[PDB]
Amino acid sequence: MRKEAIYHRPADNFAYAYDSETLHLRLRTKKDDIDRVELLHGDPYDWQNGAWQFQMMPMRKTGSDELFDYWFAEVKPPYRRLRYGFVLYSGEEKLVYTEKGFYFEVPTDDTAYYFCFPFLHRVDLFEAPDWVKDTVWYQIFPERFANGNPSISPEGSRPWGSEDPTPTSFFGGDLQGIIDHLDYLVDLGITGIYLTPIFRSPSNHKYDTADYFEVDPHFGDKETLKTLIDRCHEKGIRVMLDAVFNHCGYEFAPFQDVWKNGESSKYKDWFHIHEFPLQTEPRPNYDTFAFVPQMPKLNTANPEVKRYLLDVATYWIREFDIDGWRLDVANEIDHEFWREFRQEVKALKPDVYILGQIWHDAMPWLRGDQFDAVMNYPFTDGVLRFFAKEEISARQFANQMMHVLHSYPNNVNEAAFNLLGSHDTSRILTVCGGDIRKVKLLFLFQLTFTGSPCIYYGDEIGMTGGNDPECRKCMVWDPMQQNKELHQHVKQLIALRKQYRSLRRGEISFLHADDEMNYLIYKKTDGDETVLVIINRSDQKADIPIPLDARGTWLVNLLTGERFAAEAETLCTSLPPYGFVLYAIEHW
Amino acid sequence: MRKEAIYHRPADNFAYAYDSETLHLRLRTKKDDIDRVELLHGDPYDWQNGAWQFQMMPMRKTGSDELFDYWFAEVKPPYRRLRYGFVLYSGEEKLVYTEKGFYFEVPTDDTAYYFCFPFLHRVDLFEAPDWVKDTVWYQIFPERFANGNPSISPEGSRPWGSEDPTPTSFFGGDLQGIIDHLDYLVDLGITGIYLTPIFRSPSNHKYDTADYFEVDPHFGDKETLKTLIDRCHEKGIRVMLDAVFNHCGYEFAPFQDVWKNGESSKYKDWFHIHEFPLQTEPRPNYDTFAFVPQMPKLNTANPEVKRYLLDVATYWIREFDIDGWRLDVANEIDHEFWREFRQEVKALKPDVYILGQIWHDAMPWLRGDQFDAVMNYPFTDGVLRFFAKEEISARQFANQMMHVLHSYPNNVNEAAFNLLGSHDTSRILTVCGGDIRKVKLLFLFQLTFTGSPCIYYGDEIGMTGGNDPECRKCMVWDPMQQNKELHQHVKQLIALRKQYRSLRRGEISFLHADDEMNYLIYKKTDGDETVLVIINRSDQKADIPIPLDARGTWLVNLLTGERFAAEAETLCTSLPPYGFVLYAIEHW
Ligand SMILES: OC[C@H]1O[C@H](O[C@H]2[C@H](O)[C@@H](O)[C@@H](O[C@H]3[C@H](O)[C@@H](O)[C@@H](O[C@H]4[C@H](O)[C@@H](O)[C@@H](O)O[C@@H]4CO)O[C@@H]3CO)O[C@@H]2CO)[C@H](O)[C@@H](O)[C@@H]1O
Ligand SMILES: OC[C@H]1O[C@H](O[C@H]2[C@H](O)[C@@H](O)[C@@H](O[C@H]3[C@H](O)[C@@H](O)[C@@H](O[C@H]4[C@H](O)[C@@H](O)[C@@H](O)O[C@@H]4CO)O[C@@H]3CO)O[C@@H]2CO)[C@H](O)[C@@H](O)[C@@H]1O
Repeated sequence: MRKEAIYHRPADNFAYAYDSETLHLRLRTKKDDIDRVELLHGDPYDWQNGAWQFQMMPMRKTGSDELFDYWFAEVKPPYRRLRYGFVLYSGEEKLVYTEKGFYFEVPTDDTAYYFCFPFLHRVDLFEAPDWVKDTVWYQIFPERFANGNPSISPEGSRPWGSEDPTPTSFFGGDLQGIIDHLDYLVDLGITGIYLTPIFRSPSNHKYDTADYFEVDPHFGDKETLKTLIDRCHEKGIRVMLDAVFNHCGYEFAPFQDVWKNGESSKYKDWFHIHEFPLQTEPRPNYDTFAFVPQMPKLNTANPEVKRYLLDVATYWIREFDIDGWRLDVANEIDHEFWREFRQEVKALKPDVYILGQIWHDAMPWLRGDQFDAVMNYPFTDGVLRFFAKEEISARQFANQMMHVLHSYPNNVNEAAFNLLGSHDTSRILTVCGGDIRKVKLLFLFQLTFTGSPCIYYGDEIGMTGGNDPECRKCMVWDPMQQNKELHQHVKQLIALRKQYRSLRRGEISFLHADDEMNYLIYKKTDGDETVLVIINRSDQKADIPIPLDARGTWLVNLLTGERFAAEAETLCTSLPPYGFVLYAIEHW
Repeated sequence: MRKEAIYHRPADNFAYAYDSETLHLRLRTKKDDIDRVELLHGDPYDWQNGAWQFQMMPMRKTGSDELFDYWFAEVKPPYRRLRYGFVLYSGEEKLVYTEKGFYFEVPTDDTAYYFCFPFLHRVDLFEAPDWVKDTVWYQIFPERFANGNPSISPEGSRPWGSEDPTPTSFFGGDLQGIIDHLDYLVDLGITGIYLTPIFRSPSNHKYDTADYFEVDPHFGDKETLKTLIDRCHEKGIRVMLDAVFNHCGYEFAPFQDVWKNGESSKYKDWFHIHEFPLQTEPRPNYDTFAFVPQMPKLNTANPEVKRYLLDVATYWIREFDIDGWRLDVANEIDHEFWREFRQEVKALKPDVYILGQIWHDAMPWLRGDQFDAVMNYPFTDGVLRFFAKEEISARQFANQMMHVLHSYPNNVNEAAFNLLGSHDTSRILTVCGGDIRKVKLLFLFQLTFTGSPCIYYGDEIGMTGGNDPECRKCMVWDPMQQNKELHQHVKQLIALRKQYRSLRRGEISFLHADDEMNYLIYKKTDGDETVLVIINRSDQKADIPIPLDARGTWLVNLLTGERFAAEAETLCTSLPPYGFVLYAIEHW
């Protein structure tokens, strides 16, 4: 046993309360280094005949990545207090892993050797609005969805679909267009709409805000926003807006003042100014988003900027009943502001989804005192490298999925915002080099994956394009030009997702085929329900053996409806190039 | 290289801001497995070609424990944003460690492979009141320090210091007595007093609070507490009271009501009651501290309880201007409360020391939004197992120390409460089996370690006693029963600490000696000065070789003033049993 590979520390993904009386403990060890692991646990104050009263609970291996095995165990301390450690077995060898280090036999003359989870508290629990977990989102870039109102469209707005978007072009897309097509989305199966910035800004993306309390004229007005939202509610479709609090635009009144009045400005402390007077050349003398002079960074530590953004956050909630906030560049704003943002928001409307845009490991913002979830880009990376780019093996793809998942606690993973693309990346059909077969696979895994998936407008009907701005082409409404194959495929899966809970709340695990090269086999398990998926990731037909205890096992093909049983010789599924298949497993 | 022993994750002790512009990073690896490590760092948006602009920096081994080596790197990011990785070499064999796993060559087309520290925010910076860093506390158990006023001594008080303490005995200790001896403490070098519970309670230890708003009548009145706190301040001594918020006493008004009226009582929610009415036969039917009926657990989630305790919190600060709160059993209260607690305490007085009593790994309570520090018992353990009990070798001792130190951020270690014994543990002299020489060593290592040490009343004159109630004997004021040699020792060392900023705020490292069993060599360095310490932990004299490169190196014996230069002819200290010596190292 390699001690140096064994690790556990009382927090985040390793130790957390799942509910008011249940604790989740996770242990990490070198892959296949340990035969079995058992959690040694007991209440820190229970001592009889002058000896601590602890108990042994076997831990379950939940997954493996490139280097480790991860073990799980849920416990319900008698009086909500718990001291604990781990006993590892491998051959006649035995190791006891504690906070005090490794031992070869359970020490018992003292409870200080052990890791400790002081107490379970309802208020410190992590809790995201539960509805989000059964929602399938639709990300829309207004300027490119549908010009429902040709009168407010910006001047110069080129004919719909005329040519490719430029970082500065316009096509008159607006809030009405969204309202005008809700029928298309309801049909598709969408139950949530995430809109990129829609407030006042000179650009076509609106990330350089000029007025947070004003819907941008070229989209509509407050009256129009209410109608879209209200109308969305009736069709059972939650709405979420993008909140750009990290930075303002070159035309944000408070900034224009500093720009003109210098250090005497009443707003000079609303930004990160290094010295006056403000200057743009050679380069800004103030902080900005990246190195964009048009996007000056706001000082969320300044009490007035804080009070301002909180009000902006509660205004649209209180007055328009939005269901969520997509915090743009959320990781660049202080944890303190985020802690207040959650208090203000949740007090006003508890079930509002607070989603942070963090392009990397986000454990620090996901401890229940800040964001409910964060856009899962690591997910996108992994999924695209395997299904679209075919760069990594099935085995590896399984290790990456297992890795990222075990990086956060279960209750966090259940509310994750899984996306395959957005207005910040190339189109998936394009990443797939135009191969619709590969894409269908992307949609399959995303829709069979636990969390809160989000589809980028057009993706369902095969829209193409490279990275920004090529990915922001005008939505395709002409049927003779939109892929019907994909559309029904996505409509098909969104459906199966609703019928099978295990598909949206289930635990996931990968089965190993002798050839973990192109064959990916995994299964979701809500606990009761149990779906199995098999995907042939290769351009050639394949006979994939499907491992499963044939004793009292029945499968139900979720595509055809067909059904059948399993015997001594476990059935072998045949799939065409890039074929897949979903089976519902029943144990009788 | 063993990939399984290599580890880093963008948070807590591995990645944090040291100040408004500096950022600290750690990386651990299998012991002696890597030769050198370079930090690959660069701003996330700094691009030119299709390459991300980064710089390489060397990381220095800051120490190592039983299994790993720990590397360090201090970086002041140009625009306060950072993306980074690690290049590990072993005999000039590259290996790149990133958030996306390992590679042989450095990734360069995308910054998503890299760990990330989004932004350095002054407001999220961890920050404990600076004065503590130089303070040396003296914990007093009121009922046993001095009887400066007999008239208010409980009936039954036994002749001071004549009998052994019992769980229910009293000797007449009072606040007036502490006032009568402040000179003894000023003479000692003490610059801060931590008092155990002093608010109204029936027991002698006062942990079963009857009323959080009144001083126990037997200790004195608000008038006297004023006098004490003011005279301390006059002599430059901070005062820290004990906060028992986890659980109230049996005689606590709101609890007496819940007991009388039962389920009717408007205080029913104030506690953790399972079923009405209250009882205690098999075990209490309401949560308690451990299983102590007379100590019912408070419900800090209830807004009334929370308002009450917070009022108690700020009351004493406002009315008596105490300098810190020692939060009893702090770990069993929720984090949501500790966050409010800080906001309120710190709002009222930014320089109050919020010390939480947590008997284990406290990273969760030491992130900056809660406690400024915790009572470091792991330090107490490590130190006692080496100097007192002699159950571990010096290399092992160094390991544990390096372990507990690398588990926390440097600025957190800077405000650590380092105690060697308390009212809840046995007397260090008794643990040392009566060997003053060993106690001398304990104070040495303690009074030369970075942080906020704390002496327990009587340990400076060598009092004795086993664990509670034995450690609670009356203070001994007869110099005929005090151990002067020891007293002068403590005094002597508190002076050296006051003199050398390296001793109290410097960095520590352990030099590999010849006999890695009983000879301990270590030094404290805060860039500027450097003090060297050499200990001989054995019952026989020894000629220990001092490990130093003789080139413009001068040593100044910090005990005798004796001075001399480094030459391969005088780098060997000859010590007697349990002998020790300190040197100031001058680099000329
Ligand atoms: O004027 C500049 C740009 O402004 C607008 O971009 C927006 C995005 O649309 C938002 O989604 C967001 O995105 C940022 C992101 O927050 C930031 O971390 C960074 O992301 C990196 C990522 O960390 C890195 O690992 C790698 O993947 O590259 C990413 C770059 O995309 O950058 C994103 C922006 O590219 O915030 C920005 C700023 O508001 C507008 O949409 C763009 O057209 C415009 O160029
Ligand atoms: O009647 C009960 C006792 O009440 C009083 O005890 C106090 C202590 O003086 C405080 O310092 C504190 O101590 C707790 C501590 O907070 C708690 O974590 C626990 O500590 C254990 C630790 O968990 C365990 O791993 C091991 O290391 O032992 C530690 C202590 O031995 O228990 C401590 C209590 O001993 O709070 C209690 C309760 O207010 C009173 O002083 C005692 O005389 C009395 O017995």
